Amino acid sequence: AFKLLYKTIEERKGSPLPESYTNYLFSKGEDKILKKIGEECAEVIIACKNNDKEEVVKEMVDVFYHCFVLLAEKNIALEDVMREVKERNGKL
Amino acid sequence: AFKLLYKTIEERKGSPLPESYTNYLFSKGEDKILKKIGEECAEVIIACKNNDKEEVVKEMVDVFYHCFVLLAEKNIALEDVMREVKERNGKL
Amino acid sequence: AFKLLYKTIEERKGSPLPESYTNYLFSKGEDKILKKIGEECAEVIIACKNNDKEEVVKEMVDVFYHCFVLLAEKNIALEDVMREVKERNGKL
Amino acid sequence: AFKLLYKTIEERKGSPLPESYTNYLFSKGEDKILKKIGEECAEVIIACKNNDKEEVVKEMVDVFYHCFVLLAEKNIALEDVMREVKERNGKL
Repeated sequence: AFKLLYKTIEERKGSPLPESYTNYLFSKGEDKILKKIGEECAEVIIACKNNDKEEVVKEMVDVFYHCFVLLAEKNIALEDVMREVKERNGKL
Repeated sequence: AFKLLYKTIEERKGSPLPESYTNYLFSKGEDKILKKIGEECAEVIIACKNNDKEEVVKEMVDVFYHCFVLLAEKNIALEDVMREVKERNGKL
Repeated sequence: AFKLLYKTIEERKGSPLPESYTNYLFSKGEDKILKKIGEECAEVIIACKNNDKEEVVKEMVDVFYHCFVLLAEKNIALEDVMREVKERNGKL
Repeated sequence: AFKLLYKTIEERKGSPLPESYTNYLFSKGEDKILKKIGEECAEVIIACKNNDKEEVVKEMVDVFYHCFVLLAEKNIALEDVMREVKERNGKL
């Protein structure tokens, strides 16, 4: 599912649809995506303190979506992230 | 891999090892985890602006790890997150 | 000047003008202001890494403005902050 | 008081005392300070949601202190910030 989301974001980078939010992000670039990540992270904290589980899930996925858009924008392969996740898993 | 990481974090919540970082987080609770997420998010922004890909990957995975620890702490099932990811995928 | 800014924000809390941004913040409440602070903090980081001094100043003042709005909203006296600043000054 | 804090931080940049936290920040540089600002910002959010006024004040001043350290580090004059605060005041 995470791989599916990443692939979809990658497909938008090659076949741009100005109407789409992902393309809007790619056009505005790195700084726009980073601002979104910071904003979304604050939203996760606020949602968590409000004990709103549905909102925590929406905002956390929002953070993940923007992180993936950022990866694609900086040309960082998803597998590099997955390797790190596996390495981190082993440590634990 | 993401599921593997989550399961491992869940296993630590039931079988505590005070020596482990994950248990340290569960003992300090919600507020400690949230602070980590905010700090890590800032580190992702800084790393991205420094154009340090390796660091972006480490910090992003760091953000994901703490988000998963937070899910376990708030008793939010991983599948709830995955459902949201799939729904988000469909929209795109 | 910081005191002037705070006083002005306080005056808006008592004499609401729906057209104003400050009143918009008070009406939406705590969670809206906090989201703004997180977003603005991310903008400060981004601006600083871009080496854009003018932007750093605008965003930093933005952070300060929202922190003062937050103080007024939570009914925290400015002098309490100033006492802390002075105490911090002495430590240094 | 804010000017006093800034002046004190400036004095530390010229007469370094490795034992001091301010000099520790200047030595580690921009990225360390920015990380602190992000972390502190999260702490302000968490403290505010906890309704802990004393903590909100400590963390907010912490954010201000690190912003001033950042100004000194980037060689941004305090009056530039004050000009912006006054301009912002007039707009209101």
